[PDB]
Amino acid sequence: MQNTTNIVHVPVHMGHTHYFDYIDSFPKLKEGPTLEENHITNQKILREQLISGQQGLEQNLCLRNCFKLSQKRYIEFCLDRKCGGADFQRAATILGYTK
Amino acid sequence: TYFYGGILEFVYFDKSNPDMCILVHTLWIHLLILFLIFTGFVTILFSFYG
Amino acid sequence: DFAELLRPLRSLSFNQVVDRYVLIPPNHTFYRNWTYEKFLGGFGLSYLILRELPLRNFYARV
Amino acid sequence: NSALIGSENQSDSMNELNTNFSMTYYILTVLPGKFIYWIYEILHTFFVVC
Amino acid sequence: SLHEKMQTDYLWVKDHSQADSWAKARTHGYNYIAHTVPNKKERYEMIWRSMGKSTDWELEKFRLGKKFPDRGNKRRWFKNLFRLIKNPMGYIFWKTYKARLAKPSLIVTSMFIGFTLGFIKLKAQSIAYSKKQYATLRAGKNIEGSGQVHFGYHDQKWGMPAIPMFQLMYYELPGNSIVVNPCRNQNYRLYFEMRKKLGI
Ligand SMILES: CCCCCCCCCCCCCCCCCC(=O)OC[C@H](COP(=O)([O-])OCC(O)COP(=O)([O-])OC[C@@H](COC(=O)CCCCCCCCCCCCCCCCC)OC(=O)CCCCCCCCCCCCCCCCC)OC(=O)CCCCCCCCCCCCCCCCC
Ligand SMILES: CCCCCCCCCCCCCCCCCC(=O)OC[C@H](COP(=O)([O-])OCC(O)COP(=O)([O-])OC[C@@H](COC(=O)CCCCCCCCCCCCCCCCC)OC(=O)CCCCCCCCCCCCCCCCC)OC(=O)CCCCCCCCCCCCCCCCC
Ligand SMILES: CCCCCCCCCCCCCCCCCC(=O)OC[C@H](COP(=O)([O-])OCC(O)COP(=O)([O-])OC[C@@H](COC(=O)CCCCCCCCCCCCCCCCC)OC(=O)CCCCCCCCCCCCCCCCC)OC(=O)CCCCCCCCCCCCCCCCC
Ligand SMILES: CCCCCCCCCCCCCCCCCC(=O)OC[C@H](COP(=O)([O-])OCC(O)COP(=O)([O-])OC[C@@H](COC(=O)CCCCCCCCCCCCCCCCC)OC(=O)CCCCCCCCCCCCCCCCC)OC(=O)CCCCCCCCCCCCCCCCC
Ligand SMILES: CCCCCCCCCCCCCCCCCC(=O)OC[C@H](COP(=O)([O-])OCC(O)COP(=O)([O-])OC[C@@H](COC(=O)CCCCCCCCCCCCCCCCC)OC(=O)CCCCCCCCCCCCCCCCC)OC(=O)CCCCCCCCCCCCCCCCC
Ligand SMILES: CCCCCCCC/C=C/CCCCCCCC(=O)OC[C@H](COP(=O)(O)OCCN)OC(=O)CCCCCCC/C=C/CCCCCCCC
Repeated sequence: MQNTTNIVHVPVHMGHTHYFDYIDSFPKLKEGPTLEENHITNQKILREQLISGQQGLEQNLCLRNCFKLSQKRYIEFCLDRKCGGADFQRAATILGYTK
Repeated sequence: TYFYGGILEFVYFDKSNPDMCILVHTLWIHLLILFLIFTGFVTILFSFYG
Repeated sequence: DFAELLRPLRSLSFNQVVDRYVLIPPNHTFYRNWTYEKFLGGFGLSYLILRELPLRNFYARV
Repeated sequence: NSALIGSENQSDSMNELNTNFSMTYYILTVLPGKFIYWIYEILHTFFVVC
Repeated sequence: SLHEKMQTDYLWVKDHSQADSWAKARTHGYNYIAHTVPNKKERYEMIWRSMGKSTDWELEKFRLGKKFPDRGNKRRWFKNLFRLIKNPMGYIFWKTYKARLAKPSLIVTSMFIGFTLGFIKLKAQSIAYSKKQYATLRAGKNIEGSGQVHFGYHDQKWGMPAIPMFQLMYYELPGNSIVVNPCRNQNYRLYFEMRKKLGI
């Protein structure tokens, strides 16, 4: 088996240039917004989150940290001990984990 | 390992832990050797004293 | 002698043992490799003094 | 490999910790001793075969 | 002059052997003989004259007497090695003076330096490839044979031909150009915010 063998799952286009072998383009490559346009877009989100998204945050941060535990019995123990006796299914709806 | 790990493979755990010592005087030795190589280049080709 | 290896641990409690030998405050500003630099660099400094030996014979210094 | 110039035999003890239990100052004590016995081997051979 | 004997002894080494102090051991020249010089036969005649004067031209005395080696040539290879280590460039300069009286052109000198440095450059890359094979071996791939000149069904890369055509299109990978991404420095934002929260 050739040592420099690769199986690629996306289309690539190889340049037909002498002395060189490389991928010159990707088919149907769409260029998105620039780094500056993404920066202005992200700042609008972070500004709203700074101004109007900081009230009642400590409760949500405690619920999020409890759901990063390994077992479910430890999550319930975390909610009862740290989050003021919150319910498992009720806190999962707040965090958006419920279908 | 069961949730976030790979296959348990058997390897040989090397106890000897090599590490290149980052020294100061080793570059002085290197410059001296290159200073001799460059001086020989000047001694043979750019010496007009004879 | 096996009990002599644990002498500094008996006068301490577990919290004092951890705070003493385990929880060493992080300080990554020291020049740890100075030990190797002084030792190995001493070969070069020793050669500076050794190359000036008043030995008369050239082949004795060889 | 300690006597080779720019060795590429990286798997022949080049990247391993190799200490010994012989006399130190190797090229001053041990290596001349191996050469002294070499001279005896050939001088004894020359005397016998001749 | 005043400081001549002190300085001359300090600058150069003299011979310490007294090999020629013993009279009968002195060589007539038959130990190290020049074989190809145009006056070769004049050298042999002088050796024969030296042997005849020692025996008053009764060479039977030489046949019965003991023959000695040239004691003056003892340890001569070691003595040159020590001078080469003492002053390597001074030894090379004087040993090549007569050869360097004939200076080749700038082209020939450039070809010597170019091919010599080019050969050392390929040797350095060959050493670095051996470290790649050792890392491949430790990574779990046993290696039969050695080198990168693949006998089988594989692509080879011979190495940059040391001519300006390929040296303009290609250049070797500079390892110092492979860097940590600068986004690492954005983690320091965590430090500035923590310092303000703690009132530092
Ligand atoms: C006022 C007049 C005088 C009155 C007083 C007279 C009495 C004087 C003596 C008491 C005062 C001494 C002051 C210092 C206290 C030290 C005491 C001590 O016990 O040290 C033992 C000392 C260290 O013991 P050690 O642990 O065995 O270490 C040596 C090992 O070999 C090490 O081997 P290693 O493998 O373990 O490690 C490798 C080593 C590398 O070591 C080597 O490779 C050398 C190995 C030797 C050669 C190898 C062949 C071995 C030969 C074997 C036979 C030798 C036998 C000799 C026995 C002599 C006994 C004394 O590298 C290093 O470890 C680090 C080296 C670099 C560290 C920095 C060193 C700084 C030194 C001081 C700098 C300032 C001085 C000024 C500079 C000099 C003047 C221009 O042994 C020595 O004697 C070292 C001798 C080195 C040469 C010294 C020459 C200079 C002497 C200075 C004199 C004053 C200045 C001149 C004044 C001129 C007008 C008068
Ligand atoms: C008011 C007083 C003020 C002063 C107070 C203090 C006075 C001085 C007290 C000294 C205190 C002790 C000093 C400690 C500092 C040591 C620092 C150091 O660098 O040691 C490194 C050195 C190496 O040890 P190491 O590196 O640490 O390795 C650890 C183990 O050794 C490793 O074990 P290994 O088995 O693996 O090693 C193998 C072993 C190898 O096996 C051996 O041990 C070799 C032994 C064979 C030699 C034994 C015979 C030597 C004597 C021959 C001359 C005899 C003359 C009289 C004959 C009388 C006949 C009945 O070791 C070696 O490999 C040795 C190689 C290194 C040296 C070889 C070359 C040396 C240079 C030779 C030429 C010197 C030219 C002289 C120029 C003068 C200026 C430098 O340590 C020593 O060698 C200790 C030597 C102690 C002195 C020996 C006596 C020398 C006598 C010379 C006589 C000619 C001059 C007479 C002058 C008279 C003046 C009054
Ligand atoms: C029961 C318990 C005890 C058991 C003991 C058992 C052993 C018995 C002990 C005694 C054995 C010998 C018996 C007595 C022999 C006496 C003969 C005699 O009258 O003197 C002749 C001979 C005459 O020499 P010469 O006439 O003055 O000058 C030589 C010619 O002019 C030529 O000078 P050249 O300038 O033209 O240079 C060419 C020269 C040499 O030039 C070379 O190219 C040789 C280069 C060698 C050094 C380089 C080695 C390479 C690796 C290191 C690299 C160095 C790098 C340095 C540079 C740095 C990098 C750039 O060519 C030679 O090879 C001369 C060697 C002597 C001739 C013999 C026939 C040689 C053919 C065999 C060649 C293979 C062996 C070579 C070994 C060379 C050692 C000197 O003198 C000697 O051989 C002296 C040897 C006596 C030393 C005694 C030491 C104490 C004895 C006890 C030691 C304890 C050892 C324990 C061993 C333990 C077991 C492992
Ligand atoms: C080598 C034989 C096989 C080996 C077996 C061993 C044989 C036993 C003998 C070996 C012992 C002696 C070795 C040969 C020495 C040369 C003979 C000699 O001494 O004659 C006196 C000779 C005087 O020449 P001349 O015939 O009396 O008059 C010439 C006239 O000037 C003008 O004359 P022209 O107008 O009629 O023509 C111009 C030019 C004649 O044109 C040429 O010579 C063409 C030279 C073009 C470049 C050749 C590059 C050689 C390849 C080296 C690259 C690495 C090798 C591996 C890669 C390539 C693989 C093939 O003149 C010459 O250069 C005369 C030299 C011609 C014969 C020597 C050529 C040797 C080349 C090597 C052949 C292939 C070896 C393959 C390697 C094998 C390794 C396994 O001394 C010289 O000056 C010429 C030697 C070259 C000096 C060039 C300037 C070098 C300056 C370097 C400065 C930078 C150094 C910095 C210092 C270093 C740090 C401290
Ligand atoms: C106002 C007038 C103009 C201004 C005048 C002012 C000029 C001041 C002159 C002062 C001289 C320089 C003083 C210091 C030099 C001393 C050291 C030395 O190198 O002497 C060599 C010395 C003298 O050599 P030589 O055997 O007596 O031969 C002398 C002449 O070649 C003669 O012997 P030949 O007749 O047998 O030569 C025949 C010639 C026959 O040539 C031809 O017939 C036609 C040549 C056409 C050339 C075609 C060019 C093609 C270009 C294609 C480029 C493609 C790639 C480009 C890629 C770039 C990026 C895209 O072909 C050659 O072999 C020429 C030799 C190589 C020449 C290299 C430079 C060529 C261009 C010169 C630029 C100056 C233009 C001035 C305007 C002139 C207009 C009239 O010999 C030595 O090698 C010993 C020194 C060791 C040197 C080895 C290492 C050299 C590197 C360090 C050298 C020093 C630093 C660099 C200085 C400049 C060197 C290039
Ligand atoms: C006349 C003065 C000339 C001085 C030289 C001129 C050049 C000046 C340019 C210097 C720019 C300074 C940039 C910063 C350099 C950093 C130096 C350094 O890293 O030292 C580290 C480190 C400090 O150790 P730590 O406590 O573990 O680290 C604490 C870190 N806060 O220093 C050392 O390792 C000690 C070695 C210092 C250099 C070697 C000193 C010896 C030099 C030999 C000459 C001395 C002769 C006399 C010695 C007496 C011996 C008996």
